[PDB]
Amino acid sequence: DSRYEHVMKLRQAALKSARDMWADYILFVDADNLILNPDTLSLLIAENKTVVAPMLDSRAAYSNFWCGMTSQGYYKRTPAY
Amino acid sequence: DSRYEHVMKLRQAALKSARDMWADYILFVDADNLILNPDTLSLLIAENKTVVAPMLDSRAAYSNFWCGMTSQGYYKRTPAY
Repeated sequence: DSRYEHVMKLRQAALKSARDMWADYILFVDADNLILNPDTLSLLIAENKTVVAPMLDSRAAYSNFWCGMTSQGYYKRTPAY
Repeated sequence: DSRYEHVMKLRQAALKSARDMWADYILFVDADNLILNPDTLSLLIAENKTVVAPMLDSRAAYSNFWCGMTSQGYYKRTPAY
C-alpha cells in the first residue's frame, strides 16, 4: 500500500506542476513502454479528446486498456476486446 | 539616453519572461493610460492579429498611433489621420 501511495503522490505532483506552468497536454510515459512510431505524439494531439491512449502491442492478449469493470473495479472480458 | 536604455532593457526583460512561461498574449500597459472599457482585452483577443493596439482618446489630436515616418523615424501627418 505504501508503494501505491507513493505512486499516487508522485503522479499528482507531476500533474500539478504541469498546470502551474501553462502547458497544454501531458504525456505520461513509464520506464518499460517502447514508443516506436515517431509520430505518436502528433497523431494523439490531432484527435481532440481530453484523455486518449495509444494501443500498444505485446506478446500476449495483454495490452494497456480494459473493456469492463465487474463490481468493484476488476477486469471483465467484453466480447469487443 | 540612459533613461531610454533602461526602458529598453526593462521591456525586453518583460517580454523574455513572458516567453519562458508559456503564456500567449502580453498586454503592455503603462501608468497613465486609463483602460475604461472592461471588454478591451476580449475584443483585442478576438481580432487574430500579432500586434494590435486600441485607439485611446485624448483632449487634443494626440493619440497612440502614427500615420507616417518622414526619413529617419519622425511624425508626418497623413491625410488619413
